[PDB]
This record gives sequence, C-alpha cells and structure tokens, in this order.
Amino acid sequence: TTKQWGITPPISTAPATEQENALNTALINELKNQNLFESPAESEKRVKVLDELQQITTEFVKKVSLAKHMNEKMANEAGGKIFTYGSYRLGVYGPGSDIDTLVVVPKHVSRDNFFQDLEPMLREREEVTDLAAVPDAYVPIIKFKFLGISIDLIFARLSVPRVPRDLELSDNNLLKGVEERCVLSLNGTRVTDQILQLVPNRAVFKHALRAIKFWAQRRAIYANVVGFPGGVAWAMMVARICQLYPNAVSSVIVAKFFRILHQWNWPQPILLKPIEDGPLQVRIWNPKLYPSDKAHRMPIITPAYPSMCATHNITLSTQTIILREMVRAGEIADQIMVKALPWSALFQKHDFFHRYKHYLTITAAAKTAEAQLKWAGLVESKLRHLVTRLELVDAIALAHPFNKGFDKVYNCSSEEEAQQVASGVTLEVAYESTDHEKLANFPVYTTTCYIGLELEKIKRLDISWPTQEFYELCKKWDKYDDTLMNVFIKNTKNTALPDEVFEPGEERPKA
Amino acid sequence: ISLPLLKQDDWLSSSKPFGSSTPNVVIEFDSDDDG
Repeated sequence: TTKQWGITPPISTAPATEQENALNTALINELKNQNLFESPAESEKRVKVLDELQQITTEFVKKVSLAKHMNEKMANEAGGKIFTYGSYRLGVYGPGSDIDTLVVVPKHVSRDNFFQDLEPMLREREEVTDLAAVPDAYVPIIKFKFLGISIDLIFARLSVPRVPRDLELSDNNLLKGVEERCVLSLNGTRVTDQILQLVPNRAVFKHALRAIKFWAQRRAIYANVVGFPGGVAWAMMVARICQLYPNAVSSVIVAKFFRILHQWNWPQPILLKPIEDGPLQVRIWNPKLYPSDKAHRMPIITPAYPSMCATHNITLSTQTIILREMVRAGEIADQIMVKALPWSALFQKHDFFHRYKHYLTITAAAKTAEAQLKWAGLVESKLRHLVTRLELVDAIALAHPFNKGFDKVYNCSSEEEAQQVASGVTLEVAYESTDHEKLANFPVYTTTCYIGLELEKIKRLDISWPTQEFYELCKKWDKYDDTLMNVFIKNTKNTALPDEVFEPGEERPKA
Repeated sequence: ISLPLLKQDDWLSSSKPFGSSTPNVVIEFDSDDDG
C-alpha cells in the first residue's frame, strides 16, 4: 500500500481476520496470566525514579564543572542527561526487571569523576540501597536499587562541551571525539531507538516480543554469554517479521515468526534498514572482505551506525539448537492458530537433561561467597570458548551449552576433605543449595554448568586438550589465585545426573 | 582464644593450592549397553 517498511516489500498487507484478532486476545490474555506486564503502579514508580536520577545528573555535572573552574553560566548550562535502553525502553519488561540506564556527560567530566563524585552522591541520597559501584574492570558500570528498583548505570563521555536536557543520540556526529569504550555504550540506546522506529505498529511489536522473549527464556536459548542470541537480538528478529506483515496482529506475527526464521537461508543477514556509512572509519560489517564477519552463522545486524552483528557468538552447536527449537515451536504455532492447542502450550519448559546421552559437568569452586560470585561469572563467560574447541573434535557432533548454573554449598569437616571437594572427587558430603552471597559481609561453594553432547561416532574419547586449554583460559584471569579458587570438568551419563537437575516428579533417564 | 575460629582464618589465608585438575575421558560410542 502507501507504506514500505523494512528493506523488502512486505509479504502480505492483509488485515486481521476475526479469528486472528480473537487469537491475539487469547495470546495477550495468556501473557498477562504469566505476570509479564508488571503493574501500573510499578511503571509509574520507574518514571519517578528516572526523573529523580535526571535531577541528580544535573547536580552531578554542575559540581564537577565548578571544580574545573567553570563560570556561573557555563557550569549551569553544562547539563547532563540520563538515557535508558534494553528491555525497559522497548516497553517489554516484567516485574523486578532491571532498568538499563546510561548517563551522558560532557568531556570535562572524566570517568574518574564518575566513580569518585557520583558514588557518594548516591549513598547520601536516602533512597539508594545495596549500591555495588564496581570500579571499571570491563565497562564503567554501577549497580544499585533506587527505591527498590534495580538500576545498572553505564557511563558515556561526549566531546561536546554541553549536553542539553533534551538531547537525542540519533545524530551520528555525536560519536566523534568519544573513546571506543564509551561509543559501544551509546550504541546500546541508539539501537534500541532505531528498532522502535523501523516497525509499522509499535503495539504489535511489543506484544510479539513479549511472547518470543518468554518462549526463548522457557527453552534456554536466551543467554548471550553461552552462544544464544540476546534480548536485542530477539528484538531485531521479531522486528523483521513485523515489517513483512504491516497490518497483522501480534498472534499472526508469533505464528509466522518460527516458520520464516528456521527456513531463512542463513547466513543471509537480517537488516531492519539499509546499512548506513558514517564519519568514523571503523569496521562496518562487510562479510565479503572481512573473513571474521563472514563466518557469522546467523548474523543479525544492528541498524545504528556502526552496524555490528549482535549474534556473532553463535556457534555451529547453538545454531542447530536454535533451528531445532524454532521447528518445534512452529508446529505448535500452527496448531494453536487452528484452536487445536492453547497458547500456553508454546511456553513449555525445555527438556535439556533428557535430550543427550553424555553431559559435560563444569563446576567452579571457591572458599568464600564474595570470591565465588566473581569466579562463577568468569568461568561461565569462557564457556562459549569450550564448545568451539569441542566442535573441532567432531567425534562430538553437538555441544549444547546450558543457560544457568546450579549453586550448592558443601560443609566439609577436615582440610583434606575440602581439597577433595575442590577436585573431581565428591564423596557423601552435605551440600546445601543457595542462590547468591550470604552473611552480607570449611565451607566450599560451587557453581555447576552443563554442556550436552551428541556424539558422531571408537573405543574411547579424549577431550583432554579442550579441557586443559579451558583451565588455563580461566586461570589466566588477573583476579584469580589458586589458593582460593579452582575449576574442573567431569563427565556424566544419563543415569549419573544429580537429583538437583530434576524438579519433583520428573522421570530420570533409566536407559 | 577461639580455636575453631583461628583454624578458619588459617584456612582462608592458606597459601596452599585449592584442588587440582585431571584430563577427562568418555568411554564407548554406546553400541553395547544401549539405552
């Protein structure tokens, strides 16, 4: 019709039939029955919190500017604006979900002023509790809970001497004079905005992303750190289907989502807009000349400059899992559109611990809980490096990483017994199950991750080389010492799986 | 004077290595003793 969304003409501009619109009402009703819509009183609280954090940013930049001997007029008009991105700005977020915030300041407020001046401004503010402002080891990030609302603040330094109260990060010229670390930060909110503008109907895009993100979480194909696409990645995938069906309702989008994507001839990338060149001369994802961007299995390119592949972590094994989970979800999507299945049938839990014969048990142990959290985060981060080395053997045809990890606390008696727990030997020892840090500032805390295996297939298999590389890769961490932390890998058959991986009532594999 | 607590502090500040590692090995492509 009179509208052309996306980089290709749509598949069908047809309106929604009475059945499609009725199924859409059933889809939204099912999403509400899972408490995926938060509450009107809680969203009003997030708005008052963000406006409260915006008043602090003006107070923050004004104090740092006066310390640089700025005039009464310049320090007043220096400004400083806070932005948001991620699940919150897309409008798709459940209760308790964190608000991915981002602070923008002029260049005269350095990253040193971000941790030295803003952190005390938050504690003295009587509404901030559990503030864990970690000095930058990766990206300048600060986590806290303003009025109970969890916030993840990311620093960004602009070269422009003043940031007005009504600034928009759409102009590509603002990236000039900004360090590469602070450029990728701004790219988070630039892509979140570009997504909401390249879709025909925004309301249809939000309901569809709710069901697709929920389905991905319920099947453990949502974690980015292990090789599965992230939230922004899934948002761009449902955005592309919304473009091809402009006047369709959310139920139609979800049903057509699984079919179109698993039959998509990869690695033909998904683009929400034609890739635009910019001022800075940096890589802009061209698989024809860059061999690194060519090897991307399922490329999903962000529409904001510079255009990067959000799904570059995807390996051969993760790709096969995503394609197979899309095929199953599609068949369910086809039978719910004919009223042969309820919408709740799509959000069924995964069956990871019943799909493979051999599971690779990967645990990380430490003496204290503070060290355990830091150590468990790094071992999980290096998990995608292990499946890539396990794919090279191809006596293993598939190395499926698992989403989360199981935390158990051992209460050892003797010092010689804790050294066994810290190793592959696990006797009959008491293991309490926990989630996170305790005490609020001989026990051995562990965190177990799994990797499913499908074997290609003579008499035995030796994965000693990838496991040894994984050991050195985790112990190369600069914040590590073998006096407190350790990591080991073990084998586990179907029958040898622990009781923790099964919820009450499940049938363990008896083979 | 708390002897159990002193042994805990000695356990935290212990400079001895925490555990060890071993190479892994999976047995059979499972043509015998199938599921």
